[PDB]
Amino acid sequence: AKRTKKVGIVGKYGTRYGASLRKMVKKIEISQHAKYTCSFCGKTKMKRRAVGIWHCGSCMKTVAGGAWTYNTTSAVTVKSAIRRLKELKDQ
Amino acid sequence: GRGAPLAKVVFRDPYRFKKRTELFIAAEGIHTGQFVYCGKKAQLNIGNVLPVGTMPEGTIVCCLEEKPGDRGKLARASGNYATVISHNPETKKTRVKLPSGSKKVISSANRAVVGVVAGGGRIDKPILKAGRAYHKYKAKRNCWPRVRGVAMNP
Amino acid sequence: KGRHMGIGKRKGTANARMPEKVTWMRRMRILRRLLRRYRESKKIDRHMYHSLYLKVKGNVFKNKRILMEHIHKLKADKARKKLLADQAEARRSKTKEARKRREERLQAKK
Amino acid sequence: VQRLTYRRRLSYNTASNKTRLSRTPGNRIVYLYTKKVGKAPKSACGVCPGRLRGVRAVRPKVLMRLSKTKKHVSRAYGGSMCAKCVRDRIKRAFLIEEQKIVVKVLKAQAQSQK
Amino acid sequence: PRKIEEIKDFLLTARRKDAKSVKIKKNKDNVKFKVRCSRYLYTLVITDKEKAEKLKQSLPPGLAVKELK
RNA sequence: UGGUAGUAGCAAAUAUUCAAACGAGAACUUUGAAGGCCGAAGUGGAGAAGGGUUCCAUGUGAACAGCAGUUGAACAUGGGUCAGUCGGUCCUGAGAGAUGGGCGAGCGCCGUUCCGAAGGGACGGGCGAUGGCCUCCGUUGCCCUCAGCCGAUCGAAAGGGAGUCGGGUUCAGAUCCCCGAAUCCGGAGUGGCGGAGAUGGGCGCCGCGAGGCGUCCAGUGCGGUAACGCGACCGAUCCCGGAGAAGCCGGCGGGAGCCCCGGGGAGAGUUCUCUUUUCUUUGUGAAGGGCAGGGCGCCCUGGAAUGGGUUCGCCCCGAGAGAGGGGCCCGUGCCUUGGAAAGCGUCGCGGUUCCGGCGGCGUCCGGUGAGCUCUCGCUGGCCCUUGAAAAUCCGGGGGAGAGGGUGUAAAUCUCGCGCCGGGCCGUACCCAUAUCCGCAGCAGGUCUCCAAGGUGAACAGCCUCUGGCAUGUUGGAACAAUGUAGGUAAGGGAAGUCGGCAAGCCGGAUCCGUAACUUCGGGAUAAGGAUUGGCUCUAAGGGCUGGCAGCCGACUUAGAACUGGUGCGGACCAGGGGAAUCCGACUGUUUAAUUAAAACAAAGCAUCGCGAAGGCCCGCGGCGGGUGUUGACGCGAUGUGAUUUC
RNA sequence: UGGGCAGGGCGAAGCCAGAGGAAACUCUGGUGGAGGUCCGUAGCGGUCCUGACGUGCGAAUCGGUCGUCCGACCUGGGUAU
Ligand SMILES: [Mg+2]
Ligand SMILES: [Mg+2]
Ligand SMILES: [Mg+2]
Ligand SMILES: [Mg+2]
Ligand SMILES: [Mg+2]
Ligand SMILES: [Mg+2]
Ligand SMILES: [Mg+2]
Ligand SMILES: [Mg+2]
Ligand SMILES: [Mg+2]
Ligand SMILES: [Mg+2]
Ligand SMILES: [Mg+2]
Ligand SMILES: [Mg+2]
Ligand SMILES: [Mg+2]
Ligand SMILES: [Mg+2]
Ligand SMILES: [Mg+2]
Ligand SMILES: [Mg+2]
Ligand SMILES: [Mg+2]
Ligand SMILES: [Mg+2]
Ligand SMILES: [Mg+2]
Ligand SMILES: [Mg+2]
Ligand SMILES: [Mg+2]
Ligand SMILES: [Mg+2]
Ligand SMILES: [Mg+2]
Ligand SMILES: [Mg+2]
Ligand SMILES: [Mg+2]
Ligand SMILES: [Mg+2]
Ligand SMILES: [Mg+2]
Ligand SMILES: [Mg+2]
Ligand SMILES: [Mg+2]
Ligand SMILES: [Mg+2]
Ligand SMILES: [Mg+2]
Ligand SMILES: [Mg+2]
Ligand SMILES: [Mg+2]
Ligand SMILES: [Mg+2]
Ligand SMILES: [Mg+2]
Ligand SMILES: [Mg+2]
Ligand SMILES: [Mg+2]
Ligand SMILES: [Mg+2]
Ligand SMILES: [Mg+2]
Ligand SMILES: [Zn+2]
Ligand SMILES: [Zn+2]
Repeated sequence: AKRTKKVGIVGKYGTRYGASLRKMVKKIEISQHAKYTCSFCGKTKMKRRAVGIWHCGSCMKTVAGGAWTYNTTSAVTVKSAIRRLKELKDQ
Repeated sequence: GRGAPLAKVVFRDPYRFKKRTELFIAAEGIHTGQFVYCGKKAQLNIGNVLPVGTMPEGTIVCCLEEKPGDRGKLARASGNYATVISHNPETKKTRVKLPSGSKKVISSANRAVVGVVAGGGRIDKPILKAGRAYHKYKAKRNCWPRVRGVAMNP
Repeated sequence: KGRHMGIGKRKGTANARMPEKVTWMRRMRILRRLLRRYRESKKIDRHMYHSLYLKVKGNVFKNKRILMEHIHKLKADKARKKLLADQAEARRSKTKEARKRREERLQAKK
Repeated sequence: VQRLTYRRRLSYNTASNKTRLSRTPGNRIVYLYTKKVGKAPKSACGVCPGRLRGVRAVRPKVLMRLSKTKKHVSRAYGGSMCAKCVRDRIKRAFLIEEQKIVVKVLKAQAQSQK
Repeated sequence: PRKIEEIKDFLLTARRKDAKSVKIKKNKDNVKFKVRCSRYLYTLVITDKEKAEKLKQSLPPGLAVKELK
């Protein structure tokens, strides 16, 4: 029984804050609350302990990441760029 | 009261039998149990902090040190980073493009943590109500309920 | 005995008088304990127990007697289906062993 | 129904001022103040959230009166580190040294070829 | 307090210097011997009546014996 | 000092009546009876702040308690507060504040680690002196050697903080006094004792053997595959770790206390009729030992799809799931020591009195509950909020060192006992419609703990139990107007009035139904309907034992019949509704004492400054200070104000 | 640095079962209790009667009716300006 049709987790805010604000917060709330797959254990048990801090339920390993996502586009792009820079510099 | 996470890294003191503990600005991609190398000879990867004079141009660093021995004062906010554009072996100075858009010349002996500061994208999520704002600013300082000047008396 | 409990002498909602969550958890406990009693007595196998456990969680059977009657009819139809399969498999084995014996008899001749 | 009062001048339901009900031999319900529940010591591994076993979980200052055998366990790093991390450290300490020996042997072969 | 289950250990406890007094309490279906020491009031619980009076006769003479009731 | 004037008034919170006693005198004191209230968020019982003798007994009724008083919180006489365990004392939080330093004409100010020679300590070794059986050790005096710390010091009677409970006793004090059981800390030449470190193996011999002599060797424990256990089981400077030490909220389960039901007893109420009836009571401390009961992100065997285990929800599983076997923590629950001696309820004797007086008995068996409170445990949700330090204690890595050469063994013991001590300050009472602050016995204000039965969703309102009180600074006699506080009113239904001000209407629950619009979440209890009592039935919703049988236990929902003067959420509790305009998104805050709003604020939006020798700002002064434990996703300075369009 | 906040209404994510479909996925019945959510006590505040009083209980109180009542919530003590 699909309870709503457009609003999802953001429905807890009721008829407040405006539609555009609610739809903009909804995607980030989904991202920050959905559990992700840990790259160290494989279990989908990554939860946002605090702002920018992600924790593994089973691995019990803490990973610094984005405020609302496990890893941002800037972070992964920088990581790839630094890896290539190290390869180019050290041959 | 800080938008960026901290990482407690423990080193072994080379001059006496003890384990020093320090707090660095966390760069996303780092995790507990990871070996972080600090020094001139440390290789270029996310997490390590090495002087600017060694890293090549175009690199991305955080917790930039304004002066040699300053312990890091530049580019240490969530999601912010500094790009190294060019070097100058004579006078040992390197130009760095700060996140505000200005480029500053910096001595090539101070260190910088490689990578971007974790916790980025915080501004993307809109604060939704006075409750979020009140809790955001109560931790930092009493500056939130700003009354506009025109509403005041002369 | 049922007196002094009509619609007139009720000021709270039916949820307040008897919470839905408590009624649901009473039913869940009763059905699940009945299911594991059947499982430990071997009246049902592990796979049927799991499927019934999920279907109970899905709010299919409202009463214990309805649940056990559903179990009884499932066991009856499954047992007959097993009987038909066993007869067919036995007949197939008879045919296969018959041709194998004929083949080995011909080989013994040759 | 017997209603009872505090037996101390502290009249606030703070953490330290927590009581329980006990019936006296005089057929009377009297408040009895109970110490805060102790916790078992945590391992030094830093990864395992389960508290150590075999150690009395009492208030920290109570450990003075306890005997030695009731505070630790008969193991290396016993009473301050779980056996899981202990055996992992033992295996890691052995393996790292073995690889260091292998590396030194490879360096010796490299110098011999050099 | 402590409950002594044997008899010879109770005799040693009674003969100990710390024993200031011993009292005998005989109730229905049980006889108790309470010996007061500096820290503990040890109690011996028995049901054999003739063995109990044998015990009270074998008590050391230097201990203050006090029958109850 | 007069008129006012013997006037205004002595009207907030339902209420008193009768008989007796003391007394000279009684609507007001006391007793007894009756009728009432507060109704367990109290008019009850106890605290913190505050007050300081208001607490207790006797006497007086001069003055006060707005009447009076035989009464007092009034007056005069004398008492009353007993602690190693209850707190302060100890630690530190936000902060405050000296020394160094700097400034200042100057009293002094800034500053709290900064422009400091900031250690009065020590394992151990050496020199020298003293005492005791000068053995060995202790106190030292000197030297070598080792040593980080974060700043002297203050800062909580709600933060951390080891350790006392039960009964009894007074006119007034009881975790303090008496009795009985304990516990923590400190101390110790000869350790006061026991136990551990412990006493074994090899060889040569004697003896029939058991067993006994002489040589070497080992001996800072032992057990189980394991979680780990056993009664101890050496150990420094150093290092690491833990506990102390953590937010709010939801659900669930376990355990206590209270409540409920069926009984046995004991004592009281009714008995014109009935009621194997109704009301009270029916227990065991702290600290140990044992066993239930919960929790484990603890381990061993073995390895799974045809996927499995499982909660109310979840969740978990080749990084090892189900099935067995174990291990650990809490064990506030039950039994036992304590402990029936004591306590309690009854019946009977005594002291004719002064009595922890003496006596008999009983202090019993059971069952359930989305019941309420407390506590424990598990899990989950929320944060652009992440939810405290220190004192103190413990464990672990290390072997610097010590102990004896085979015994009268030793060094060393966090094991069972033994011996002594624990200093100083507060401890009464009030705690609030009369012990506090408001000029007062002032309807104002003042921080918390304990919370029964019925109705009922309910800690709502009403009635009652335990407990307390006399109607709130007076009584009597009438019931005029005008008032204050409640109502009722034929017919019309806002025609009154600036204005439906006020009053009035609906109102709970169950079964139906619910529009314009919209940001799709709402509007919504929209609007509009019907039923509701009492009694008697029926159907359905489970456990325990041995698709079946028996025995139990609870609350509900639906349906039906009968019936009452159509009364039935019968008291209390308890939303009027709709159609549009303007302003403000909303939640929130605002002129204490005339304006609660359209005002302010807020998330959103848009600008400006600043890369630290910097922007904003403070400061008389200083290498001053706040932002800053900060670095452009930051800080500071502005405007506008949800969303959509511009 | 501590303490405190009855009982109900609406029903967000997440999850289960069934039905439909080629898939994407779509529907129905459940569990779940999130919300600077609603009615409403305690508490906090004071809209209206411009009621009562207005030489008062009171140099700002009293009655009914009232707003909010899980958070920008209320409150004690310590401390700073
Ligand atoms: Mg402010
Ligand atoms: Mg103005
Ligand atoms: Mg529901
Ligand atoms: Mg305290
Ligand atoms: Mg142990
Ligand atoms: Mg008059
Ligand atoms: Mg009056
Ligand atoms: Mg009192
Ligand atoms: Mg008095
Ligand atoms: Mg008078
Ligand atoms: Mg004492
Ligand atoms: Mg100063
Ligand atoms: Mg102090
Ligand atoms: Mg304290
Ligand atoms: Mg008890
Ligand atoms: Mg298993
Ligand atoms: Mg008795
Ligand atoms: Mg060692
Ligand atoms: Mg007192
Ligand atoms: Mg009181
Ligand atoms: Mg006063
Ligand atoms: Mg009256
Ligand atoms: Mg009167
Ligand atoms: Mg009065
Ligand atoms: Mg009329
Ligand atoms: Mg009429
Ligand atoms: Mg008109
Ligand atoms: Mg009105
Ligand atoms: Mg409407
Ligand atoms: Mg218009
Ligand atoms: Mg508004
Ligand atoms: Mg204000
Ligand atoms: Mg005003
Ligand atoms: Mg007003
Ligand atoms: Mg502007
Ligand atoms: Mg609300
Ligand atoms: Mg008025
Ligand atoms: Mg007047
Ligand atoms: Mg509301
Ligand atoms: Zn993982
Ligand atoms: Zn571990």
